[PDB]
Amino acid sequence: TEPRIGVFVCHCGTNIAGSMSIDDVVNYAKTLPYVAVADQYQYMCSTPGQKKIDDAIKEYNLTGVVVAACSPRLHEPTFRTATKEGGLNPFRFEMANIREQNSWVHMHGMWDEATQKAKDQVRMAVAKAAKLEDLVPKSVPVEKTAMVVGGGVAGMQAALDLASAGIKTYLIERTPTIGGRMSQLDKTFPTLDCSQCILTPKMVDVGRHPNIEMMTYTEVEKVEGYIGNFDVTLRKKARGVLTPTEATAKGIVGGGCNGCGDCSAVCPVIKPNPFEMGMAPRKAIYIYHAQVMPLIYTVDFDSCVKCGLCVEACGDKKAIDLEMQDEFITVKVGTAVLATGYELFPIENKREWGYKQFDNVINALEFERLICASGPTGGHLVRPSDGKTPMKVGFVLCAGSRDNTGIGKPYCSRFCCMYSLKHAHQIMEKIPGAVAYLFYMDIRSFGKMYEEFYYRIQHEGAKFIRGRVANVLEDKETKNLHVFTEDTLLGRPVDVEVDLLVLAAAVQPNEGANELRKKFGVSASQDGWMLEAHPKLNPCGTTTAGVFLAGVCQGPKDIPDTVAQAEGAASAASIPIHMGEVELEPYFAMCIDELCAGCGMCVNLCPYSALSLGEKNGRTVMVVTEAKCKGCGTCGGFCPGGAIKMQHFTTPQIVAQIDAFFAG
Amino acid sequence: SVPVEKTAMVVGGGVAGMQAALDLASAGIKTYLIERTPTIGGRMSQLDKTFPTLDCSQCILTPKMVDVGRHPNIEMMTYTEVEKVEGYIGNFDVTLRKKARGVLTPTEATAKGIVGGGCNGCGDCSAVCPVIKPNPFEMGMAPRKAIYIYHAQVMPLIYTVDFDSCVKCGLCVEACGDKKAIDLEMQDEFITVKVGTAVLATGYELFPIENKREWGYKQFDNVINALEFERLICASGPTGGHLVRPSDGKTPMKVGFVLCAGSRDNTGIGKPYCSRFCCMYSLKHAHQIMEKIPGAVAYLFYMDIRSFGKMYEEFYYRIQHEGAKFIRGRVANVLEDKETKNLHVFTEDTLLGRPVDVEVDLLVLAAAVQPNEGANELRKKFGVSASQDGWMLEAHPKLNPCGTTTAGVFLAGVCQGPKDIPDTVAQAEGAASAASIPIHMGEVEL
Amino acid sequence: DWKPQILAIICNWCSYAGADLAGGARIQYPPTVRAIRVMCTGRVDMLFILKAFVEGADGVLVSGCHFGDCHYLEGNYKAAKRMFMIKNLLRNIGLDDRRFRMTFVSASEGAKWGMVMEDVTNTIKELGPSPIKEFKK
Ligand SMILES: Cc1cc2nc3c(=O)[nH]c(=O)nc-3n(C[C@H](O)[C@H](O)[C@H](O)COP(=O)(O)OP(=O)(O)OC[C@H]3O[C@@H](n4cnc5c(N)ncnc54)[C@H](O)[C@@H]3O)c2cc1C
Ligand SMILES: Cc1cc2nc3c(=O)[nH]c(=O)nc-3n(C[C@H](O)[C@H](O)[C@H](O)COP(=O)(O)OP(=O)(O)OC[C@H]3O[C@@H](n4cnc5c(N)ncnc54)[C@H](O)[C@@H]3O)c2cc1C
Ligand code: SF4
Ligand code: SF4
Ligand code: SF4
Ligand code: SF4
Ligand code: SF4
Ligand code: SF4
Ligand code: SF4
Ligand code: SF4
Ligand code: SF4
Ligand code: FES
Repeated sequence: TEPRIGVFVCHCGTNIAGSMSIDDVVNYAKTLPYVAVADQYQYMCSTPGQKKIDDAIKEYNLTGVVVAACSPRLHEPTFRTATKEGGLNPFRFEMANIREQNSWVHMHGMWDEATQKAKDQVRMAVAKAAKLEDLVPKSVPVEKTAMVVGGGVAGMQAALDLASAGIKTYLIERTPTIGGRMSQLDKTFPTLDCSQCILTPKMVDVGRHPNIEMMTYTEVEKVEGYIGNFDVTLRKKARGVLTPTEATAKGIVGGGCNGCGDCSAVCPVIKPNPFEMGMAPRKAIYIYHAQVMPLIYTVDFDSCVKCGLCVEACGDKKAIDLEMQDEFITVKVGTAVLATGYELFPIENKREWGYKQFDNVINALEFERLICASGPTGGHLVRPSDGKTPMKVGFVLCAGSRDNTGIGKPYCSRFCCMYSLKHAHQIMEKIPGAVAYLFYMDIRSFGKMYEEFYYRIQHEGAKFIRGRVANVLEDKETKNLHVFTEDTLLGRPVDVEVDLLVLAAAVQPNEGANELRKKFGVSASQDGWMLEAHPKLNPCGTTTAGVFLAGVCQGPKDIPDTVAQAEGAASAASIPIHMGEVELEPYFAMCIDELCAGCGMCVNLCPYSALSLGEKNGRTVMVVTEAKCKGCGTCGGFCPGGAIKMQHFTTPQIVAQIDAFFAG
Repeated sequence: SVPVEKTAMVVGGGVAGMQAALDLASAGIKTYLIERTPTIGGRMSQLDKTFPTLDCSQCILTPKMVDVGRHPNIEMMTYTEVEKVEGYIGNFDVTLRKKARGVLTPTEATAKGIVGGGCNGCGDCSAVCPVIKPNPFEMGMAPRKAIYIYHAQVMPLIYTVDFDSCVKCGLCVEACGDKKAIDLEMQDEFITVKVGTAVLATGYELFPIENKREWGYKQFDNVINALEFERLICASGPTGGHLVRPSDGKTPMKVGFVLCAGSRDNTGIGKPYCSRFCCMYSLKHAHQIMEKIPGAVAYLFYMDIRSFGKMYEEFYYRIQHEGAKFIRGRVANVLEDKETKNLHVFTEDTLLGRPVDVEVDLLVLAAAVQPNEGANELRKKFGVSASQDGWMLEAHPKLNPCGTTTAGVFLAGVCQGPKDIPDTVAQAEGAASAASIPIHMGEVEL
Repeated sequence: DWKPQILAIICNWCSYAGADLAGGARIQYPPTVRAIRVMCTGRVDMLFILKAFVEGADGVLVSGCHFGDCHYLEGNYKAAKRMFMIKNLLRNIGLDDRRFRMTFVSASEGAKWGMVMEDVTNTIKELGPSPIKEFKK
């Protein structure tokens, strides 16, 4: 009895009136159960139409309004604003599509039938509108901090972008230094710029920025919460050496680790260096290389013998604490960016290339470290077998890639063609008279200035044999490598003699990346990389709200593409922080806990993990995280007990439409 | 040192420009979205499906397009051009040419003084126009009137009119009576706005393959380019999505794809670079012909199939599995039979090492991409340099792919170099962030 | 002249957009099917379809998005499970399981929407009125 509904029918200027009797529709609507006024007008998407709607609202005191007009996706915001201007809730408005679905498809010889269909549509719309409630828009506050996991070029770029946007940001790096893979590269294709030179300003900018907390040598222990508020627990690994800030906080005025290096000079323990791919010695207390952002000299506790000589080497500064353990910090962030990067696929498998059993077979990262001036040698590429300079280097492209055998990877690694060309150029430049052979199977120079780079590499004298390497033997006397394949162009078998063989191995996610992406509720892709919110129109986002992806952890990329992805992720993460609120969907699900039975079937039924099972008044019931719900309606349509309320699309309102369809 | 106006300008309403404008608006900055064409959609609105997920292009783009129009922080100036830009990163005084739309929006009609709204989009005007011209959205293959829209799913649906082709008979005026949306005597308007930063997203066009005479693109009637094939294969194209031969309208059983058409060429006619996506939409076209037309076979005359991205190689595997033939040889030349306009493609299959002459009912050229016309003039208006390849130059090739040497100007999309849609969107978001930095700080030092 | 009573429940993002596009392209089809316009067609409970059939529906059509094209990424699979079980239920209760169907119409297929309307109308006219109306409901 209480609901009073007003029905307004648009002619659309003979677009609707030319196919059906508008007078019949109005005279029929005048007799529906809850109808105070029924009116017709020519163009109700115009200002006089809104004026008439408001006048009718005021003068009949309508509870709700039904407009028989074009599709809701065309003019629903228009009429919602019209109804709101007039003293009614925006979501109290209902629309009957009588143009795109009744008048433009029933033109010829269907006059009574089109009018009858219009009557039915208006009846169903009025039936739904008689049961519409008030949806007050509500939002969730956003913590004004951001977290970036991974200190590589993507993580560094995202952190700098978020900081320069005015947002306090945490940069979480597993290693004692941030630089990442870019720090390991000697040169960069196709410009041949020095990698450390172009990256050092970025590293010092990250180190100096007041809006970035650069927490290195630490990782994520656990994560809870949603887009509004992520409670993230981090473990600070026992660094063993104090920064000057930490030294002052500890109590001693003596600074902590100005980076002199005396401790490493006196340490008696020798261990491999992960930064140099294990080809260089390092002490228990060490730095990765000279150009590390935090120059703080980590100590390797599982290799240290606690001989206590580094402490005398560091006297009057007291930077070394040999007996401290990992700390735990609880940080409250608003959004998160994942930039975990990549590692090399283990090419010790795929036995026909003797990566581990032949000494002069190396991978691409080892080659980069060996040819860089800061590597184990003075930038002089030498054979690991005897230290003599090579004159003949082969490059095996696609090593473990585009492989469907189940050992390698079925995808392309994107950059192995380009850095193989860069390596060929570097060997042909640094060693005079050396010849580079590239055993290739689809040279892929797709990026800007990449084809020109390929042309230049061929012009400088590199040999391109179009054939995937079949197998590799080695001569016992001289540890040179026989490479057996076919030159498919020229159509002949080929056995190439090389002093050095470099495998362009595939790339895979870093170890522990899958555990991290599970910790944030991010699904993997069918290649094993992190999945995207939409492969086309949202390369940065993720199904879980407030989490964004940047860099090769989303998929192998070049440095420029990685930086573009990182900046996009930073922008997407900054948007909710800048706004300060996340507006909830107008039509989220609500659990009526008086009807929930705590079965928990619906929990695994939401794509966005909004639904969870939690206590309330001592009863186990379902809890809806409104920040994650998107109004899909899957849960509400499943629950047998009807304990989930899909507002504006509730079971009573939909059944009311179905009931009115079979009414008079 | 100098204040920054809390406004931004995005030139180009393509997917890059749309994404940049949406990102800037969501950050809270008032943004101008400047579009040359009457609609914003861009090249992505012309595609039928998208590699490698085979999703429908309009369906993904329609929500993003609807948002730009509704968004209150974005003023969407379509059918407008940048006349002049003066100033610097602090204040950019940009004067814009509102070309004569010929039809008023309801806001403009209200401002004029008449209560009659302007152009609800009924389409009655186009039903009476006696002039029939080619449609640039279908680009010469479908008819359109003097007053028209590019397609049904246009963001601003206001039915522009081409005054260079209109005869001013006034029949659309009577077709739109009582709304008074059509004013046949209106002309260009000059507006001046002040913006803090600018984002350039001008996009790309097709390289003119009337040259390379060995492929009779404009000579033989059954030789088409990639975008013509996309328009022909889409269900909303000139036909009902049925790929038919332009020569006689019959359904082809056999079509060839000439990859690298005008690409990776050092002869001075084509382009010396790779267009970075010819291979993938060629594979997509092969899939579409094999699915839509039963028994039709695709031949791809290729050279270094380049499926480098995420799920690109698996798409290649699927295409080969569906039965696509891959001949590794650049097409030497193309002849046609005078009687039945079939196309003889002469090349070598370098694998198998033999000369090859392949009959095809249809031939599709995967032409290289080029900067749009007038993009160099606009690039000079903002003081941006060009690359050696002719694309707009970035500040640093590695660590600043979006910024330019000139302050306050940022690049996004294919205007910086050929890219896929996800790469374009990532670049657009990065450019939006770089433009938002000075506005959010509200001050820069020079 | 008995008039068939077909009820449609079509998702907002693909099927409703497809019907709108069909209307925009002026594609004609008989005026027999009326729609409901839920958000995701995963909102469709089985009780909706069963209530429609009990109340006197002659046929029921549910239209969603193609698999992998749902706006909410998983709804149409839940809908597909529910509609498979619904087809089992209508067969095993003695109803004609061909009176009910679920189609996958995208937002670019207006002609497909018209074809689906024609096919549904023809099938329901062939099957005749629901038996449930004769038996006391
Ligand atoms: C041999 C070789 C040569 C190359 N040459 C070039 C070239 O010339 N030009 C070019 O443009 N590109 C080149 N590339 C590609 C380039 O290295 C990548 O594009 C780039 O490094 C990717 O950036 P990223 O920061 O995402 O990767 P990464 O640097 O790997 O980022 C990962 C970072 O996050 C940290 N991290 C990982 N997991 C965790 C965790 N769980 N918690 C915390 N921190 C974590 C890592 O320690 C690291 O600091 C080359 C690649 C290789 C392998
Ligand atoms: C045949 C073909 C098939 C493709 N298929 C796919 C596919 O399946 N999947 C995929 O991911 N990618 C595909 N692509 C690539 C895709 O089209 C591009 O990545 C994308 O269009 C780039 O978007 P953009 O906005 O930068 O370009 P555009 O859409 O060209 O953006 C330029 C826009 O700005 C406007 N504009 C230009 N100059 C000016 C000016 N001076 N003033 C004002 N406005 C201006 C233009 O009118 C246009 O609206 C395909 C490309 C082609 C050619
Ligand atoms: S509301 Fe819709 S049907 Fe009515 S005049 Fe406006 S566009 Fe036409
Ligand atoms: S000796 Fe002390 S100050 Fe010197 S590098 Fe080691 S920790 Fe730092
Ligand atoms: S205590 Fe450990 S780190 Fe220090 S010198 Fe001895 S072995 Fe090296
Ligand atoms: S980038 Fe080149 S070498 Fe690496 S997998 Fe792809 S085709 Fe093979
Ligand atoms: S809402 Fe329904 S399905 Fe979910 S736990 Fe409660 S009773 Fe079970
Ligand atoms: S409506 Fe969809 S997203 Fe929201 S709680 Fe239900 S299933 Fe999850
Ligand atoms: S006839 Fe008038 S109202 Fe209709 S589309 Fe043309 S200008 Fe707009
Ligand atoms: S005045 Fe121009 S646009 Fe209007 S009907 Fe005549 S030719 Fe067409
Ligand atoms: S993308 Fe493919 S077809 Fe296009 S130029 Fe590059 S290799 Fe040739
Ligand atoms: S939105 Fe249509 S199937 Fe889910």
